[PDB]
Amino acid sequence: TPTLVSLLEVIEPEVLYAGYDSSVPDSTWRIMTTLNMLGGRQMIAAVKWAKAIPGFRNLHLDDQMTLLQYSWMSLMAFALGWRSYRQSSANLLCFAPDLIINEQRMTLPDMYDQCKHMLYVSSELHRLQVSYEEYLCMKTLLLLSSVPKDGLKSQELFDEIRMTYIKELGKAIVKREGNSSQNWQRFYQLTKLLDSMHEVVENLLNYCFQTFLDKTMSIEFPEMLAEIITNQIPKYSNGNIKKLLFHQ
Amino acid sequence: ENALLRYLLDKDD
Ligand SMILES: CC[C@@H]1C[C@](O)(C(F)(F)F)[C@@H](Nc2cccc3[nH]c(=O)ccc23)c2cc(F)c(F)c(O)c21
Repeated sequence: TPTLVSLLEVIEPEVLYAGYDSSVPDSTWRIMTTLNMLGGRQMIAAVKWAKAIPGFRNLHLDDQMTLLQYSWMSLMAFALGWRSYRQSSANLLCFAPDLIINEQRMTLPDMYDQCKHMLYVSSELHRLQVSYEEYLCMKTLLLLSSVPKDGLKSQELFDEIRMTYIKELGKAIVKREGNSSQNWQRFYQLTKLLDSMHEVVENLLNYCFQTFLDKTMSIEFPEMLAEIITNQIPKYSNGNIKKLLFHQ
Repeated sequence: ENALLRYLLDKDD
């Protein structure tokens, strides 16, 4: 029988290129615009990815839509944090192979203030020496990290699936030879990182919601992102979000 | 409402 983590591994999305011409000079506006277009393409691939996660298609269609709309930024920032920790350490954001935000790009007006929250993610994965298997389990768990205030249509089934991937994370932790005390603290550390994704995302969504709503900024979002932001803005203003936590 | 996401989930693949 194929392991649950090996099924999460085969469905890992392909590498996307930004289509960024490096011969033309940089600007904050140019980088932000290119990142929005890349994000939209990443979110179309995330839908294909989510549908192949064992259990996800069994949830009501409305729940599938809900989970993807709440977690979009969490999934993207986490995947970016992972690429950035594997490809080139330490203070580099590896959005695409043709779009790495280096120290020279970080000096661009207000580039650092939006990048620092994402740099924290790669920094944490590096400090905790997160494995590929732990990462895969953690990423699926981020898709299941927020639910509506009054829960899902398939709430009981969701709770079963979420418990399954928590247990799957536990099995990946155990694979690193250590005693019960250090396994307990690893699970504690990793789930604390999962919890902190809510705060990392909060900062990214503020820039997101502002740039989307202020049309005088001429910051374009592709259809996929524009549709998610339009859906999400009222949900944040009406308190319609239950951020699931492992601690506190 | 949310036409593109619904399409991507409902379509084959
Ligand atoms: C206005 C804030 C803007 C939004 C955005 O472009 C979004 F629309 F993709 F979410 C965001 N980009 C991403 C954030 C996290 C992971 C990502 N992974 C990708 O493959 C592609 C984009 C991406 C973002 C990121 C920045 F570094 C900025 F400086 C921004 O201004 C933004």
